[PDB]
Amino acid sequence: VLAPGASIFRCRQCGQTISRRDWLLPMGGDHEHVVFNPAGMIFRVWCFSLAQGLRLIGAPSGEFSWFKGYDWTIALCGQCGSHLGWHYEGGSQPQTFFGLIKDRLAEGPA
Ligand SMILES: O=C1CC[C@H](N2C(=O)c3ccccc3C2=O)C(=O)N1
Ligand SMILES: N[C@@H](CC(=O)O)C(=O)O
Ligand SMILES: [Zn+2]
Repeated sequence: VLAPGASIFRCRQCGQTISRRDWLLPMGGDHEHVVFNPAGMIFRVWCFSLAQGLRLIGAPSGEFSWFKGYDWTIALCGQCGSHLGWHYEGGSQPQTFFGLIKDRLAEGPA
């Protein structure tokens, strides 16, 4: 389409470019996964094949992973440090992907 407005995802706090709607990834048949951590926090996680602009912190862990076969690392906004989600690795088809917290991103034109 011409002049799309639902094209890219930026960090909600600072505007860093993070991902693209084209890169949404339907893990287990859905790009959206509603999940909770051990602290009881609920996240609406959108899975993306690719992302940029993040800083991945520490070494991977399999503990409490929401995605069978994958280990996670915390993904912060590389610009402002906002916690945007997790990077997943060590699994199969795909080996890696990103799970980003939908309400911590702003969607907009390319
Ligand atoms: O797949 C994941 C990513 C990490 C996530 N997670 C959290 O968000 C968290 C907060 C506090 C203590 C421990 C955890 C943890 O494993 C979680 O529970 N599963
Ligand atoms: N979508 C932008 C690229 C960006 O802002 O990251 C452009 O077409 O110039
Ligand atoms: Zn940011």
